[PDB]
Amino acid sequence: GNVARVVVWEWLNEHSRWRPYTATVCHHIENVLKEDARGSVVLGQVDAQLVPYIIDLQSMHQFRQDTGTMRPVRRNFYDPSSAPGKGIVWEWENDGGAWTAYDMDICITIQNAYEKQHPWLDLSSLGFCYLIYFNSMSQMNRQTRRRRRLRRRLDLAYPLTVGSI
Ligand SMILES: Nc1ncnc2c1ncn2[C@@H]1O[C@H](COP(=O)(O)OP(=O)(O)OP(=O)(O)O)[C@@H](O)[C@H]1O
Repeated sequence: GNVARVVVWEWLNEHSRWRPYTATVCHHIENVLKEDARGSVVLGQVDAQLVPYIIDLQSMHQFRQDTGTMRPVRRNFYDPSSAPGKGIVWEWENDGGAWTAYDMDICITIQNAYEKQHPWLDLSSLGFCYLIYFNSMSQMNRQTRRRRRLRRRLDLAYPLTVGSI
């Protein structure tokens, strides 16, 4: 039998959290992997801001060209009914005015709460002292009460592949 699953490539950050690459980058990574299992993904070819980084598919690590520092990467899978299967992305605004995507597990949970018409979502069970309020469209830190704008966009869907069973 065949089952469909959404591919989300993730890289491990300094806070030990798996961060998603954007859908555009994930399609490029999958295309390189389909050509060669031990290839190198030059992320600068698809996103100028990621010009320092290369994904070494042989070792499954992202490395910075100028420093040699390595970060583990993973070809993760999510359900096709989840946000990345359609291209839905939830993002929060930093002090500088830039928008950052939530970690994929949190993005999926926010979208699931939003479509079930829940007024809010407490992320404390996931290990995050924050509340997402949908009527005001803002995130609030539970301990300090600081608010940040949030938004949803319809970007590109992440790659979707078949798993054989
Ligand atoms: N793919 C990526 N997308 C976005 N930010 C990234 C990516 N890879 C790493 N970063 C971030 O870049 C910053 C610097 O880490 P990087 O892996 O580039 O090099 P480094 O050698 O660890 O840097 P340094 O030791 O000088 O801080 C960190 O905040 C890290 O989370």
